[PDB]
Amino acid sequence: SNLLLQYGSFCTQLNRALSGIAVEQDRNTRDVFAQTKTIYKTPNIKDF
Amino acid sequence: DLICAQKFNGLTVLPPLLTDDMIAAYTAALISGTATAGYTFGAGPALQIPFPMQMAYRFNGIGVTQNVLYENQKQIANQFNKAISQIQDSLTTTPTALGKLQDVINQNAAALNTLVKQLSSNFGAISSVLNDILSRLDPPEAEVQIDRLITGRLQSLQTYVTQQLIRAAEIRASANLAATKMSECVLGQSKRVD
Amino acid sequence: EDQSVAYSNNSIAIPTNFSISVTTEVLPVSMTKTSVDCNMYICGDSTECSNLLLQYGSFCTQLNRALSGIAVEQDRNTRDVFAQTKTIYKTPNIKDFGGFNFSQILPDPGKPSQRSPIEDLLYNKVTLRDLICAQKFNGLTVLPPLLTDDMIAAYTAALISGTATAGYTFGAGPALQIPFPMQMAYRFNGIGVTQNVLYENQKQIANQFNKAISQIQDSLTTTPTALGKLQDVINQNAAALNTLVKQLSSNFGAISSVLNDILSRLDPPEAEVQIDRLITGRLQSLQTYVTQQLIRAAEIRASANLAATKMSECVLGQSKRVDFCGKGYHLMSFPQAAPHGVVFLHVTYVPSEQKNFTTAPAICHNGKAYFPKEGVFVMNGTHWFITQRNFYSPQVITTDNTFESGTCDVVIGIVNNTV
Amino acid sequence: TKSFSVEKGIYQTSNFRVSPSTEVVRFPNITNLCPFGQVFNASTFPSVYAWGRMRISDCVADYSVLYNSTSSFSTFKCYGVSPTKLNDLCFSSVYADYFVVKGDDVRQIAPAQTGVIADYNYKLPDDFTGCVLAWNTKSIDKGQGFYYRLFRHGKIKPYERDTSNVPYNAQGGTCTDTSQLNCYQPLKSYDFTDTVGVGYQPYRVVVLSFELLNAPATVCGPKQSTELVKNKCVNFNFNGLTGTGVLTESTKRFQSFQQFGRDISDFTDSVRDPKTLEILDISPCSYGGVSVITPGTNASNVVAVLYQDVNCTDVPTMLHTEQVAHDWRVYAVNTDGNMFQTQAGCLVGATYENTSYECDIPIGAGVCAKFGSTKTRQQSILAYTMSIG
Ligand SMILES: *[C@@H]1O[C@H](CO)[C@@H](O[C@@H]2O[C@H](CO)[C@@H](O[C@@H]3O[C@H](CO)[C@@H](O)[C@H](O[C@H]4O[C@H](CO)[C@@H](O)[C@H](O)[C@@H]4O)[C@@H]3O)[C@H](O)[C@H]2NC(C)=O)[C@H](O)[C@H]1NC(C)=O
Ligand SMILES: *[C@@H]1O[C@H](CO)[C@@H](O[C@@H]2O[C@H](CO)[C@@H](O)[C@H](O)[C@H]2NC(C)=O)[C@H](O)[C@H]1NC(C)=O
Ligand SMILES: *[C@@H]1O[C@H](CO)[C@@H](O[C@@H]2O[C@H](CO)[C@@H](O)[C@H](O)[C@H]2NC(C)=O)[C@H](O)[C@H]1NC(C)=O
Ligand SMILES: *[C@@H]1O[C@H](CO)[C@@H](O[C@@H]2O[C@H](CO)[C@@H](O)[C@H](O)[C@H]2NC(C)=O)[C@H](O)[C@H]1NC(C)=O
Ligand SMILES: *[C@@H]1O[C@H](CO)[C@@H](O[C@@H]2O[C@H](CO)[C@@H](O)[C@H](O)[C@H]2NC(C)=O)[C@H](O)[C@H]1NC(C)=O
Ligand SMILES: *[C@@H]1O[C@H](CO)[C@@H](O[C@@H]2O[C@H](CO)[C@@H](O)[C@H](O)[C@H]2NC(C)=O)[C@H](O)[C@H]1NC(C)=O
Ligand SMILES: *[C@@H]1O[C@H](CO)[C@@H](O)[C@H](O)[C@H]1NC(C)=O
Ligand SMILES: *[C@@H]1O[C@H](CO)[C@@H](O)[C@H](O)[C@H]1NC(C)=O
Ligand SMILES: *[C@@H]1O[C@H](CO)[C@@H](O)[C@H](O)[C@H]1NC(C)=O
Ligand SMILES: *[C@@H]1O[C@H](CO)[C@@H](O)[C@H](O)[C@H]1NC(C)=O
Ligand SMILES: *[C@@H]1O[C@H](CO)[C@@H](O)[C@H](O)[C@H]1NC(C)=O
Ligand SMILES: *[C@@H]1O[C@H](CO)[C@@H](O)[C@H](O)[C@H]1NC(C)=O
Repeated sequence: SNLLLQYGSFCTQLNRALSGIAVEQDRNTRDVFAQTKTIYKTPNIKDF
Repeated sequence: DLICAQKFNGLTVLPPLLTDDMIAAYTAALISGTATAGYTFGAGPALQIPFPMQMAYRFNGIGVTQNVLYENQKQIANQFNKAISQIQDSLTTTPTALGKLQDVINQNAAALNTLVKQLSSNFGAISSVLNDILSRLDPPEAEVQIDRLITGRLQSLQTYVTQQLIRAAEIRASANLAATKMSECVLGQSKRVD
Repeated sequence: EDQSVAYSNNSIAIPTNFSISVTTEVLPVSMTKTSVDCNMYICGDSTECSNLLLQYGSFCTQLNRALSGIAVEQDRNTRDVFAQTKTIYKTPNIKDFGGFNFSQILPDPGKPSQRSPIEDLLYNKVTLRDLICAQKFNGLTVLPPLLTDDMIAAYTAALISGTATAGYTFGAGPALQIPFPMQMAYRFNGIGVTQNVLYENQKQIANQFNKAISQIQDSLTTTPTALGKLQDVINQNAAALNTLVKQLSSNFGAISSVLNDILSRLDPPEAEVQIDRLITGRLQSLQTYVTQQLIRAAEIRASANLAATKMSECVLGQSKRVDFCGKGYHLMSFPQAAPHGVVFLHVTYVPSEQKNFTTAPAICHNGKAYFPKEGVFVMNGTHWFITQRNFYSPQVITTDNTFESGTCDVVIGIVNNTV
Repeated sequence: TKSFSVEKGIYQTSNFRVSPSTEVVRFPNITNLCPFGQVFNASTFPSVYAWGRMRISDCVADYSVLYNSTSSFSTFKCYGVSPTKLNDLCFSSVYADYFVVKGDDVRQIAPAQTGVIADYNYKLPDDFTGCVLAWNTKSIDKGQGFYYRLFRHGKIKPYERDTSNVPYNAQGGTCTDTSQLNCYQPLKSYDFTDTVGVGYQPYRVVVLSFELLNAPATVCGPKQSTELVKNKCVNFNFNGLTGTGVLTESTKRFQSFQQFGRDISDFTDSVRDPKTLEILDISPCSYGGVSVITPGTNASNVVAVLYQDVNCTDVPTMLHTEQVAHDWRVYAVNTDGNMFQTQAGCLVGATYENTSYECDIPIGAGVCAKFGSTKTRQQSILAYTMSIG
């Protein structure tokens, strides 16, 4: 670890990239599915 | 095993924010809204209307008069029900339908395990274990023997992150296409061909 | 929140009033153009390092070629997004067109800035020993874009003037002149609303449009985080370059991070062994930077293609795609320039204040079932009327607007009525 | 571009234009010679278990003086520095250790060693900067009065000294009287007989420990001053530090005793330049950016030069005209109706035009260039403002 501290900020860059990917996945799911702010009740009958 | 090695080497899988029940609720809300009111809630306040009226309008969207539904309502209902049942049976029988998602699982996991395996390489050093180098050599040669391992492992991690970024771009494009298709085909009727 | 509604087999909800809403969309277009001098960054001013670096092949030619390609692609993106017209139409001095007031989106002659007030607001609310003096001493330079801000403002003003005076007809040939209320009536007719609604409520619609534009200006003034999508694009660039400079402080396992210290104390047998670590580390850092830039440029290329399509389909025409040119039935859109991006103002139609009636899918007359050609049949308690879906405007029954097909035996839901 | 044919356009080039000529070697002004006597030509050296140390300061040290009349050196080994560069450096601090061993033990004075002369008598750190010198002194060293510790429980630490003489037990601590078989005396004498085999003969060992930091130097070597040459790409060799650049008056502040200043990227841009103690400023020999606009080699051979982020007033200062060839002075500092100032930068070698056209070779900031003739019937480069329609 003491020798690795001399290699700059590679681990920080890798962590930022992975965190960006992680947040983007949740953004993808929210954009695809979360389009309405109201949740209609399932009607009792399922024969229209 | 194959997961205790991942956790013992610093690799962690984080859970998604939206649970499966929440996604099921979103889907059920969409289906109920499109079953009792049409596509009205996609442009503003939801306006209720029976399903036959909506689907007669959907005939009117493709240049066919709505009388066709009027004289063939029962046949249309039966055809729709049998199509749904046949789709379910085809899902039961055919095993290669979902492969596109399956790869997304498998080809992900294969990456992580590969990374773990890369810890067994020595990259031209005496051994692949740091303790063996540290317990037998002196710093003048220990530094030369350890820098090779450090460089190799750093390169491996960088390569993994680069392919992860490329895959993320591809899946972002696919998700954008899915969002557009959900906006257009589900919340409305599209005139685009295929 | 839950809004549980069960079902209704014999009721129809029709809205009886509407609102004109303006929505804001933000899209990045380009990114900063950067150039790198390899010799100065990796070696600096040492001849020995240059001679050693000559032995590493043509890596730097590849790096410079990639960077130059990205730099050319940025200007290509801007030209494809903005330059969609062959001629420039002069801004009309009279900025009131039948009430609708474009005071806020066309440049005011009395202001020397030669820009729109909203454009000025947007340019004001995007913000970026020394830091640029360390980038230049190490071979990192920023190149100016080919198109200036004045030309982009001119393109925007020409597009707005053309769509105000000649409609959308100037995207398919020579511009044909038409007054603005006629254009608005055409656009209303596009979304299934009869053009009488605009004329009968012209003053109300004009005042609603002006108030909406003013409120958009106010909301831009108030909320600071609306434009963040552009701001990050700047930040993610700068934070990259600075990082690169800090990487020159690392030693990568050598005895020091200064080449002159290595070359002032060591004989070549160990001097080369120390030098190669530094050279390899700096090459790795530069390569990582270039790869990240390539990926980011691909993403911004996708964004630019989307912006060009939106300008071609919402500013030069009326689109029927759902949730593409705004939330609601589309009326029009206006472009505005911003640092490294465009802002679209979408003018759309939103129904409101609905009401609920009894329905019937057909009417029997002499045993023959009449079906609606375009409307829907509703009952106001005493009489059966036909009404359009998007607005409440009933019409008395006549043979003109209904069609006959078949007898009233297999018809379900038909009601007994006369013509 | 490693080729002989170039297509039309604008390209960005390396320097290949200016090179340093002069050397400036400013060094401190001290004249006292370092006391190499009483260290090499001394009369008594201590034992290895009780070794001495001394500090050398405020002196000039050239090793060539050791060549005349001094005995040769059997061992001369340096670790953190090379012997060929000890005449061009200045050291913040220097320490000298000196002792006497037997020949076979000379190999033990080095990092990462084991034995009686490395674990119980004298140990060097792993990261040792400095040199080791060892030479034979059989003729002068005689008798039985040189000692080294043979028995000890633990091992010593780097640069630590033990001088105790207490009886040593073999199963534990403490032994008062000596006689009991399990008690030994912990010291032993190097028998140095006149007729003894090589490897059992005395050697003198001197260890020089260096320390180079951002502090005033004290033990500099032999150089000569050359006086300052400002506003000219030069070679500078201030104390220890080396490099190239332009030197200029500066007005920064240093925290009293301080030699140089750096930045986030570790680039030296200030020097205390002793004998005047006035802080200067260092700039790269060339910085910024230069681009070349050409219409194609098969079409013509006239080119235009664009200097980016430079205003057409200090071009002779940005581009060192007094150090370039005659073929470059037709550019830079002169104006035969060719200097022009754009927003992108200064353009040299083209004449402005008022009429607007489309863009052939994009220069920038709405400025484009093309190749054409003029009223005088000569081919030339024409620059103009791009037309948007
Ligand atoms: C600085 O000085 C301190 C003393 O002030 C010194 O600490 C000493 O370290 C040694 C070990 O190197 C200790 O000696 C041991 O003491 C224990 C307890 O009495 C004994 O059991 C040990 O005997 C065992 O090991 C021996 C071999 O080492 C065997 O021969 C024997 O049979 C036993 O197996 C051994 O005597 C000593 O006790 C302490 N200090 C004191 C006086 O208590 C320290 O090491 C010094 N640091 C430096 C610079 O080295
Ligand atoms: C279609 O809907 C009808 C109800 O209107 C279903 O009728 C029953 O459905 C249940 C399952 O929900 C079955 O267990 C019964 O056997 C069905 N018959 C009865 C008692 O009516 C019918 O199954 C549905 N069919 C389809 C296409 O799913
Ligand atoms: C729809 O709503 C608008 C208001 O948003 C109505 O416009 C108002 O009309 C009344 C007269 O009927 C005026 O006194 C108000 O001043 C108008 N609006 C405002 C607040 O300025 C419009 O009449 C409504 N139309 C229908 C058919 O309901
Ligand atoms: C070279 O070595 C000789 C040895 O005799 C030196 O001779 C004397 O050295 C002392 C001390 O430097 C001087 O004071 C005498 O004047 C010298 N006498 C002679 C013979 O010249 C001689 O100085 C040395 N020269 C050097 C050090 O270069
Ligand atoms: C050290 O070396 C001596 C000689 O080889 C070993 O012999 C010992 O000598 C001392 C001093 O005369 C006596 O007090 C011991 O009783 C002797 N021991 C034996 C059994 O010879 C001595 O053993 C060695 N000690 C060690 C190995 O620690
Ligand atoms: C030795 O260096 C010192 C400064 O550290 C010099 O000090 C001054 O140098 C200037 C040079 O022009 C003289 O004019 C001053 O009179 C000096 N002042 C003092 C107090 O010395 C000093 O002159 C230098 N000496 C040598 C050998 O040149
Ligand atoms: C509506 O529901 C009632 C009660 O089930 C039923 O009698 C009637 O026929 C239905 N009519 C329609 C419009 O389907
Ligand atoms: C446009 O708006 C400005 C600012 O309110 C106003 O001064 C100007 O009179 C308006 N133009 C007209 C005549 O509508
Ligand atoms: C309309 O909704 C109101 C409120 O629920 C209700 O009282 C009324 O009877 C409804 N009328 C029709 C025709 O649905
Ligand atoms: C429709 O209902 C309104 C009351 O809501 C009534 O005043 C009107 O006369 C009715 N339509 C007819 C029959 O004109
Ligand atoms: C020390 O110097 C004296 C005088 O030059 C000389 O006679 C003697 O041999 C020297 N001793 C050494 C070199 O140790
Ligand atoms: C260069 O000239 C322009 C116009 O006079 C001026 O605005 C700018 O500050 C100048 N920059 C320099 C290098 O002094």
